[PDB]
Amino acid sequence: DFYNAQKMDELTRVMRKICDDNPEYGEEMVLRWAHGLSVDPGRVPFLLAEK
Amino acid sequence: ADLPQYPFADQQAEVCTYVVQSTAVMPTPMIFGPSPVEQLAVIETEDLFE
Repeated sequence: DFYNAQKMDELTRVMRKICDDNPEYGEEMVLRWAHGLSVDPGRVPFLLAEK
Repeated sequence: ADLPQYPFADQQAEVCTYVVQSTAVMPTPMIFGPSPVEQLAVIETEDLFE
């Protein structure tokens, strides 16, 4: 311990940075990310312009 | 204690209308400790760490 910790703590922050940096996939992309999988890309909307 | 405003219609009215704008930068020795993080439902639910 203190090695699993100091790794789970660091690894947890990486998970947190994916849900917010990649929205509209929260609690689902991180699960696939851990197992080494991906999501279907074409279903998601995306923004074109912002003025 | 009572200076009348002769040129103004109302002597007791507050003639002026002031708008203030102050910006201050103040180096301080306060700690300004860390910013916590939210909790992910996937962890502690699907047991990713087991």
